[PDB]
Amino acid sequence: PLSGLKKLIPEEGRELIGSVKKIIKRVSNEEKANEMEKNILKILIKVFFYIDSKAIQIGDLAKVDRALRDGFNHLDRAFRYYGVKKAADLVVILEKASTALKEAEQETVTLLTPFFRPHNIQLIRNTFAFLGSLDFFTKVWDDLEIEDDLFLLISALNKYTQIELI
Ligand SMILES: CCCCCCCCCCCCCCCC(=O)OC[C@H](COP(=O)(O)OCCN)OC(=O)CCCCCCCCCCCCCCC
Ligand code: NA
Repeated sequence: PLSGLKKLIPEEGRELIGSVKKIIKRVSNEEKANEMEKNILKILIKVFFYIDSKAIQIGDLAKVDRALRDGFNHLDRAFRYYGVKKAADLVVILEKASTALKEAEQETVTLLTPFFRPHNIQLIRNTFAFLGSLDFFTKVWDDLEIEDDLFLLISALNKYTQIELI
């Protein structure tokens, strides 16, 4: 099943992936949501094992971690204006988040390429490309019945920015 997949993930990872999956299921579709959750789960498990086997150091994720935190912060600044403006009016903050997430993608690919086979690399590009697209943020912020689900996601991203990775 899938219960053994999520157990090797910290609780903050389960919360974040759960809220993300809810969001994808709202704006996109169910198969896209389960696909993205399988992707993030596989990536995170393989990374955690690559660090536990000392194949890579914890500092090797410094740039990925920084870019992820910056994208999450930009998504918080944009979440401040949810329900008061449209996604086209908030294009600045959201494209800042998208650029940060693209940096996170490129550094993740840079780090994991000597280990993954090319299919898992393309899986990285697909996951980051979908979850970090400005069209994705545009669809989320324009949707009306998400404030409840988006609040859980932003709250999950906030407490990741509190766990300093060092
Ligand atoms: C768009 C983004 C897609 C990303 C998909 C690929 C997965 C990321 C791969 C790189 C790993 C990151 C660094 C790992 C360090 C680490 O994991 O440490 C941090 C904690 C601690 O864990 P610990 O104390 O047990 O171990 C520590 C021993 N070293 O773990 C986690 O909370 C993992 C959380 C993963 C982040 C979620 C990724 C998905 C984000 C989706 C939301 C963004 C879009 C929002 C749309 C509106
Ligand atoms: Na909602």
